[PDB]
Amino acid sequence: STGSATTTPIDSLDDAYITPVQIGTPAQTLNLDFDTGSSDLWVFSSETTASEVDGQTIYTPSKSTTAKLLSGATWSISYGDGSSSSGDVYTDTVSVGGLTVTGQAVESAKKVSSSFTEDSTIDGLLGLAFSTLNTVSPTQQKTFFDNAKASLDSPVFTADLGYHAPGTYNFGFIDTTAYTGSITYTAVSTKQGFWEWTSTGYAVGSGTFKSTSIDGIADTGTTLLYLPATVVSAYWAQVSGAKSSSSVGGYVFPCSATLPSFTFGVGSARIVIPGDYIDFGPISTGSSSCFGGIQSSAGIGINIFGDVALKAAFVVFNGATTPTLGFASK
Repeated sequence: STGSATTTPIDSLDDAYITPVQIGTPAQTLNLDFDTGSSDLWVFSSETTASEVDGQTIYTPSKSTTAKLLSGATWSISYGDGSSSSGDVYTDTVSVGGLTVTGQAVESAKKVSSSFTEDSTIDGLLGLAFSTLNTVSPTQQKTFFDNAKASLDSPVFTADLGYHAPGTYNFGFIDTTAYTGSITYTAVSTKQGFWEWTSTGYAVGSGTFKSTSIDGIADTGTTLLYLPATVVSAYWAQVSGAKSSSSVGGYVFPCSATLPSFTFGVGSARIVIPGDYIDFGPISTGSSSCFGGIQSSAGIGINIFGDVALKAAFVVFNGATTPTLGFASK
Protein backbone atom coordinates (compact mmCIF):
# COMPACT_ATOMS: atom_id res chain seq x y z
CA SER A 1 0.00 0.00 0.00
CA THR A 2 0.86 3.67 -0.28
CA GLY A 3 -0.57 6.99 0.87
CA SER A 4 -0.20 10.55 -0.46
CA ALA A 5 -1.53 13.70 1.19
CA THR A 6 -1.10 17.40 0.59
CA THR A 7 0.29 19.46 3.45
CA THR A 8 -0.55 23.16 3.61
CA PRO A 9 1.04 26.07 5.50
CA ILE A 10 -1.20 27.39 8.27
CA ASP A 11 -0.28 31.02 7.62
CA SER A 12 1.74 33.34 5.40
CA LEU A 13 4.99 32.60 7.30
CA ASP A 14 4.87 28.79 7.08
CA ASP A 15 4.78 28.64 10.90
CA ALA A 16 3.53 25.08 10.56
CA TYR A 17 1.85 22.74 8.07
CA ILE A 18 -1.47 20.90 8.33
CA THR A 19 -2.40 17.66 6.62
CA PRO A 20 -5.95 16.27 6.47
CA VAL A 21 -6.42 12.98 8.35
CA GLN A 22 -9.51 10.76 8.36
CA ILE A 23 -10.38 9.32 11.79
CA GLY A 24 -13.19 6.93 12.58
CA THR A 25 -16.30 5.59 10.87
CA PRO A 26 -17.86 7.54 9.25
CA ALA A 27 -14.72 9.56 8.63
CA GLN A 28 -14.08 12.62 10.73
CA THR A 29 -11.47 14.74 8.94
CA LEU A 30 -9.09 16.68 11.14
CA ASN A 31 -6.17 18.81 10.03
CA LEU A 32 -3.10 17.56 11.87
CA ASP A 33 0.45 18.82 12.28
CA PHE A 34 2.72 16.00 11.08
CA ASP A 35 5.65 16.07 13.47
CA THR A 36 8.78 13.99 12.87
CA GLY A 37 10.00 15.24 16.26
CA SER A 38 7.37 13.49 18.39
CA SER A 39 5.47 10.23 18.49
CA ASP A 40 1.93 10.87 19.71
CA LEU A 41 -1.13 11.18 17.48
CA TRP A 42 -3.42 13.42 19.54
CA VAL A 43 -6.51 15.39 18.65
CA PHE A 44 -8.84 18.04 19.93
CA SER A 45 -11.97 16.14 20.88
CA SER A 46 -15.39 16.13 22.44
CA GLU A 47 -13.51 15.53 25.70
CA THR A 48 -11.38 18.67 25.49
CA THR A 49 -12.08 21.29 28.18
CA ALA A 50 -14.58 23.54 26.39
CA SER A 51 -12.79 26.78 27.34
CA GLU A 52 -9.61 25.44 25.66
CA VAL A 53 -11.29 24.88 22.29
CA ASP A 54 -11.43 27.93 19.99
CA GLY A 55 -12.26 27.04 16.40
CA GLN A 56 -10.63 23.64 16.07
CA THR A 57 -12.39 20.67 14.55
CA ILE A 58 -12.90 18.00 17.17
CA TYR A 59 -12.89 14.22 17.09
CA THR A 60 -16.02 12.78 18.69
CA PRO A 61 -15.37 9.09 19.42
CA SER A 62 -18.98 8.40 20.39
CA LYS A 63 -19.93 9.10 16.74
CA SER A 64 -17.43 6.57 15.41
CA THR A 65 -18.62 2.99 15.16
CA THR A 66 -15.01 1.75 15.11
CA ALA A 67 -13.78 3.76 18.13
CA LYS A 68 -12.93 1.78 21.25
CA LEU A 69 -11.71 3.19 24.57
CA LEU A 70 -8.22 1.92 25.33
CA SER A 71 -9.09 1.19 28.92
CA GLY A 72 -6.79 2.72 31.54
CA ALA A 73 -4.50 4.45 29.07
CA THR A 74 -3.54 8.09 29.52
CA TRP A 75 -1.06 10.39 27.85
CA SER A 76 0.68 13.63 28.63
CA ILE A 77 3.23 15.46 26.52
CA SER A 78 5.38 18.58 26.66
CA TYR A 79 7.04 20.02 23.58
CA GLY A 80 10.28 21.93 23.05
CA ASP A 81 8.42 25.22 22.76
CA GLY A 82 6.85 24.72 26.19
CA SER A 83 3.39 23.79 24.97
CA SER A 84 1.61 20.70 26.28
CA SER A 85 -1.47 18.50 26.16
CA SER A 86 -2.89 15.40 27.87
CA GLY A 87 -5.89 13.11 28.00
CA ASP A 88 -7.05 9.54 27.40
CA VAL A 89 -6.89 7.13 24.46
CA TYR A 90 -9.10 5.44 21.90
CA THR A 91 -8.20 3.07 19.13
CA ASP A 92 -9.83 3.80 15.77
CA THR A 93 -9.34 3.64 12.03
CA VAL A 94 -7.02 6.36 10.73
CA SER A 95 -6.35 7.09 7.09
CA VAL A 96 -3.82 9.44 5.53
CA GLY A 97 -3.97 10.14 1.82
CA GLY A 98 -5.63 6.80 1.08
CA LEU A 99 -3.47 4.73 3.45
CA THR A 100 -5.49 3.14 6.23
CA VAL A 101 -4.40 1.86 9.65
CA THR A 102 -6.89 -0.01 11.82
CA GLY A 103 -6.42 0.00 15.60
CA GLN A 104 -4.41 3.22 15.65
CA ALA A 105 -4.05 4.86 19.06
CA VAL A 106 -5.89 8.17 18.85
CA GLU A 107 -5.00 10.24 21.88
CA SER A 108 -7.97 12.34 22.92
CA ALA A 109 -7.09 15.65 24.54
CA LYS A 110 -8.77 16.53 27.82
CA LYS A 111 -6.41 19.50 28.27
CA VAL A 112 -4.30 21.60 25.92
CA SER A 113 -2.05 24.55 26.68
CA SER A 114 -2.82 28.06 25.52
CA SER A 115 -0.71 27.98 22.36
CA PHE A 116 -2.79 25.09 21.02
CA THR A 117 -6.07 26.80 21.92
CA GLU A 118 -4.94 30.00 20.24
CA ASP A 119 -4.14 28.21 17.00
CA SER A 120 -7.52 27.46 15.45
CA THR A 121 -5.95 25.89 12.35
CA ILE A 122 -4.31 22.90 14.06
CA ASP A 123 -6.68 20.14 15.23
CA GLY A 124 -3.92 17.96 16.65
CA LEU A 125 -0.54 16.38 15.97
CA LEU A 126 0.48 13.20 14.16
CA GLY A 127 3.87 12.07 15.43
CA LEU A 128 6.38 10.46 13.07
CA ALA A 129 9.43 10.08 15.29
CA PHE A 130 10.22 6.67 16.76
CA SER A 131 7.57 4.95 18.87
CA THR A 132 9.92 4.78 21.85
CA LEU A 133 8.99 8.44 22.53
CA ASN A 134 5.25 7.75 22.63
CA THR A 135 3.84 8.98 25.93
CA VAL A 136 0.90 6.61 26.40
CA SER A 137 0.87 4.89 29.78
CA PRO A 138 0.88 2.16 31.00
CA THR A 139 1.11 0.59 27.53
CA GLN A 140 3.17 2.59 25.07
CA GLN A 141 1.61 2.90 21.62
CA LYS A 142 2.93 2.85 18.06
CA THR A 143 2.95 5.74 15.63
CA PHE A 144 0.86 5.74 12.47
CA PHE A 145 3.99 5.01 10.41
CA ASP A 146 5.05 2.18 12.70
CA ASN A 147 1.60 0.59 12.38
CA ALA A 148 1.50 1.06 8.60
CA LYS A 149 5.09 -0.04 7.92
CA ALA A 150 4.62 -3.72 7.19
CA SER A 151 1.79 -2.96 4.74
CA LEU A 152 3.74 -0.34 2.83
CA ASP A 153 5.32 -1.07 -0.56
CA SER A 154 8.53 0.30 0.96
CA PRO A 155 9.06 1.16 4.66
CA VAL A 156 9.51 4.88 4.07
CA PHE A 157 7.71 8.19 4.18
CA THR A 158 8.82 11.41 2.50
CA ALA A 159 8.38 15.07 3.40
CA ASP A 160 8.21 17.62 0.61
CA LEU A 161 7.35 20.90 2.33
CA GLY A 162 6.54 23.98 0.30
CA TYR A 163 7.88 27.50 0.67
CA HIS A 164 4.77 29.67 1.04
CA ALA A 165 2.98 26.88 -0.80
CA PRO A 166 1.48 23.42 -0.34
CA GLY A 167 3.63 20.30 -0.38
CA THR A 168 3.26 16.57 0.09
CA TYR A 169 3.69 13.73 2.57
CA ASN A 170 4.01 10.34 0.86
CA PHE A 171 3.95 6.97 2.59
CA GLY A 172 5.42 3.83 1.11
CA PHE A 173 7.07 5.15 -2.05
CA ILE A 174 9.59 7.64 -3.35
CA ASP A 175 8.21 9.98 -6.01
CA THR A 176 11.15 10.28 -8.39
CA THR A 177 9.47 13.25 -10.14
CA ALA A 178 9.49 15.30 -6.92
CA TYR A 179 13.21 16.09 -6.76
CA THR A 180 16.19 16.94 -8.92
CA GLY A 181 19.50 15.11 -9.05
CA SER A 182 20.02 12.20 -6.69
CA ILE A 183 19.05 11.51 -3.10
CA THR A 184 21.95 11.45 -0.64
CA TYR A 185 21.40 9.11 2.26
CA THR A 186 23.00 9.61 5.64
CA ALA A 187 23.10 7.62 8.89
CA VAL A 188 20.51 7.96 11.65
CA SER A 189 20.80 7.43 15.40
CA THR A 190 17.56 6.37 17.07
CA LYS A 191 19.10 6.44 20.57
CA GLN A 192 17.12 9.57 21.54
CA GLY A 193 13.99 8.50 19.62
CA PHE A 194 14.51 11.13 16.93
CA TRP A 195 15.52 11.16 13.28
CA GLU A 196 18.97 12.22 14.44
CA TRP A 197 21.77 12.64 11.90
CA THR A 198 25.04 14.50 11.37
CA SER A 199 25.36 17.29 8.85
CA THR A 200 28.81 17.59 7.29
CA GLY A 201 29.00 21.39 7.46
CA TYR A 202 27.69 24.70 6.17
CA ALA A 203 28.23 27.79 4.05
CA VAL A 204 26.82 31.32 4.31
CA GLY A 205 25.75 32.82 1.02
CA SER A 206 28.47 32.49 -1.60
CA GLY A 207 31.09 31.82 1.08
CA THR A 208 33.35 28.81 1.31
CA PHE A 209 32.02 25.60 2.78
CA LYS A 210 33.05 24.87 6.35
CA SER A 211 33.50 21.17 7.00
CA THR A 212 32.29 20.42 10.49
CA SER A 213 30.04 17.80 12.06
CA ILE A 214 26.67 19.12 13.23
CA ASP A 215 24.51 16.56 15.05
CA GLY A 216 20.81 17.36 14.83
CA ILE A 217 17.27 16.15 14.24
CA ALA A 218 15.04 16.32 11.22
CA ASP A 219 11.93 17.83 12.77
CA THR A 220 8.93 18.81 10.63
CA GLY A 221 7.19 20.04 13.78
CA THR A 222 9.70 22.82 14.44
CA THR A 223 9.38 25.99 12.37
CA LEU A 224 12.94 27.27 12.35
CA LEU A 225 16.54 26.07 11.93
CA TYR A 226 18.36 25.86 15.28
CA LEU A 227 22.14 25.49 15.08
CA PRO A 228 25.23 26.06 17.26
CA ALA A 229 25.81 29.67 18.31
CA THR A 230 29.07 29.80 16.31
CA VAL A 231 27.27 28.88 13.07
CA VAL A 232 24.35 31.23 13.71
CA SER A 233 26.68 34.14 14.55
CA ALA A 234 28.60 33.54 11.31
CA TYR A 235 25.34 33.70 9.34
CA TRP A 236 23.92 36.86 10.89
CA ALA A 237 27.25 38.68 10.72
CA GLN A 238 26.65 38.84 6.95
CA VAL A 239 23.41 40.83 7.45
CA SER A 240 23.93 44.52 8.14
CA GLY A 241 22.18 45.53 11.35
CA ALA A 242 21.35 42.01 12.49
CA LYS A 243 21.60 41.37 16.21
CA SER A 244 20.60 38.93 18.89
CA SER A 245 17.84 40.41 21.05
CA SER A 246 17.11 38.90 24.46
CA SER A 247 13.90 40.95 24.66
CA VAL A 248 12.60 39.48 21.41
CA GLY A 249 14.14 36.07 22.02
CA GLY A 250 16.63 35.61 19.21
CA TYR A 251 18.24 37.12 16.15
CA VAL A 252 16.39 40.00 14.48
CA PHE A 253 17.34 41.94 11.38
CA PRO A 254 16.26 45.06 9.48
CA CYS A 255 13.22 44.21 7.35
CA SER A 256 14.95 46.18 4.57
CA ALA A 257 17.74 43.56 4.35
CA THR A 258 18.34 41.06 1.58
CA LEU A 259 19.20 37.82 3.35
CA PRO A 260 22.01 35.52 2.15
CA SER A 261 21.36 31.84 1.51
CA PHE A 262 22.48 29.13 3.94
CA THR A 263 23.91 25.83 2.74
CA PHE A 264 24.06 22.66 4.85
CA GLY A 265 25.94 19.49 4.06
CA VAL A 266 24.53 15.99 3.68
CA GLY A 267 27.59 13.82 3.17
CA SER A 268 29.28 15.19 0.05
CA ALA A 269 25.99 16.77 -1.13
CA ARG A 270 24.73 20.29 -0.37
CA ILE A 271 21.26 21.68 0.31
CA VAL A 272 20.78 25.40 -0.29
CA ILE A 273 18.25 27.35 1.76
CA PRO A 274 17.40 30.55 -0.14
CA GLY A 275 17.66 33.76 1.87
CA ASP A 276 13.91 34.41 1.56
CA TYR A 277 13.23 31.18 3.49
CA ILE A 278 15.01 32.70 6.50
CA ASP A 279 12.70 35.76 6.73
CA PHE A 280 9.89 35.38 9.32
CA GLY A 281 8.67 38.92 9.06
CA PRO A 282 8.06 41.79 11.46
CA ILE A 283 8.48 40.91 15.14
CA SER A 284 5.18 42.71 15.71
CA THR A 285 2.66 44.15 13.28
CA GLY A 286 4.14 47.14 11.48
CA SER A 287 7.63 46.80 12.96
CA SER A 288 10.70 47.29 10.78
CA SER A 289 12.59 44.68 12.82
CA CYS A 290 12.16 41.22 11.32
CA PHE A 291 12.62 37.82 12.98
CA GLY A 292 15.30 35.47 11.70
CA GLY A 293 14.68 31.90 10.58
CA ILE A 294 18.09 30.69 11.77
CA GLN A 295 18.47 30.75 15.54
CA SER A 296 20.86 29.42 18.17
CA SER A 297 20.26 25.97 19.64
CA ALA A 298 22.26 26.93 22.74
CA GLY A 299 20.16 25.96 25.72
CA ILE A 300 17.92 23.62 23.66
CA GLY A 301 20.45 20.86 24.10
CA ILE A 302 20.07 19.67 20.51
CA ASN A 303 20.35 21.14 17.01
CA ILE A 304 17.08 21.14 15.05
CA PHE A 305 16.70 20.96 11.29
CA GLY A 306 13.16 22.31 11.30
CA ASP A 307 10.96 23.45 8.42
CA VAL A 308 13.30 26.26 7.30
CA ALA A 309 15.84 23.60 6.40
CA LEU A 310 13.56 20.73 5.42
CA LYS A 311 11.39 22.77 3.01
CA ALA A 312 14.53 23.38 0.90
CA ALA A 313 14.76 19.62 0.26
CA PHE A 314 12.96 16.47 -0.63
CA VAL A 315 13.45 14.37 2.51
CA VAL A 316 13.23 10.58 2.78
CA PHE A 317 12.54 9.10 6.21
CA ASN A 318 13.72 5.52 5.69
CA GLY A 319 12.24 3.21 8.31
CA ALA A 320 14.07 0.07 7.27
CA THR A 321 15.58 -2.15 9.98
CA THR A 322 18.53 0.26 9.97
CA PRO A 323 16.88 3.65 9.52
CA THR A 324 18.46 6.38 7.39
CA LEU A 325 17.61 9.87 6.12
CA GLY A 326 17.78 10.95 2.48
CA PHE A 327 18.02 14.51 1.15
CA ALA A 328 17.67 15.72 -2.41
CA SER A 329 17.43 19.18 -3.94
CA LYS A 330 14.16 20.05 -5.66
